[PDB]
Amino acid sequence: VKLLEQSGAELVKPGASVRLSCTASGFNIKDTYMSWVKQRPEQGLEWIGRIDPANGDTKYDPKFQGKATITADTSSNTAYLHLSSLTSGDTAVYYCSRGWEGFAYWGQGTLVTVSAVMTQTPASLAVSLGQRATISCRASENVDRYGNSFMHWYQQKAGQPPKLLIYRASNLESGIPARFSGSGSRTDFTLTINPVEADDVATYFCQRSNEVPWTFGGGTKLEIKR
Amino acid sequence: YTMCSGKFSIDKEMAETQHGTTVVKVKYEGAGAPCKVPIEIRDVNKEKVVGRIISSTPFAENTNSVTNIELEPPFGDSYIVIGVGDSALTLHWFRK
Repeated sequence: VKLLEQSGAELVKPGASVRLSCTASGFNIKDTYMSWVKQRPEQGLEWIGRIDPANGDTKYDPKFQGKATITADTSSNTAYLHLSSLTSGDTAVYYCSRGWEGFAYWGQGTLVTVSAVMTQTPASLAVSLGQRATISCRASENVDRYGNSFMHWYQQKAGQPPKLLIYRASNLESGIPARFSGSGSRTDFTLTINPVEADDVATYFCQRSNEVPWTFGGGTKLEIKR
Repeated sequence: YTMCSGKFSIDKEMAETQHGTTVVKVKYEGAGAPCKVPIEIRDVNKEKVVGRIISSTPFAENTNSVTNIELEPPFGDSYIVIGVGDSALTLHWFRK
């Protein structure tokens, strides 16, 4: 459930530095990968990087190198995100997460306000209630590790953290209705919602995690046909 | 306690130790926990049971904790099978 506790909202002036915290409970961070994800208002999910708290190994998306510094304190079971020389471009909600085969655990998100390839298709779609909806993800390279496709699907409803739907291309996450299914291997993956329900209105994202960067797709907004 | 009926996921990359062994970090997804983790190593054909499990009777305490499993796959190609039936997580491993 809500195992990741994030620090409060930040309201800073440009050029400032912040250190966001993510305290875990119910598991030891040493045995996991702790990631940080950026989300600009009304925009997609951006994987910042991940830490292996056992040895302090960090990997970042090329875009965030030089901006973000992820650290971990295994004694207090806390992961940290340091952001330097803050600009209006850094204004976003920052999430911490746990997982490799998809992020099954997310923090509530921390708003940071500075007052101054994965191809997903379509960008948005509308379907009638009770009909089948399909969302596609195409990776520029194969996403296999140990003979398994490291392709995951998420749902994100308005003003909420994303939630894992499908992990390892076709495995249904516990608590997710069987109307959600995932398919594919190699480079082409599909999320199927059948039958579509009114409560399925949200933004869906695909994500690969076989090798760094653990890039999210651009997202697909699902609406019900008027 | 009995064998876990549910599915498993891997929390980190499988790590090869300096002692010719592999460490797997597993998370339980199913029901009936605490339950015993079903884990075995199979040959290239995914038929005969090969290698060995080093950790004593590995357990999944709940669906949030991570179970650290040390195993010793044989040299060459092998398959680490975690869980039961067609729902089981199969991990291809090559030992140099």
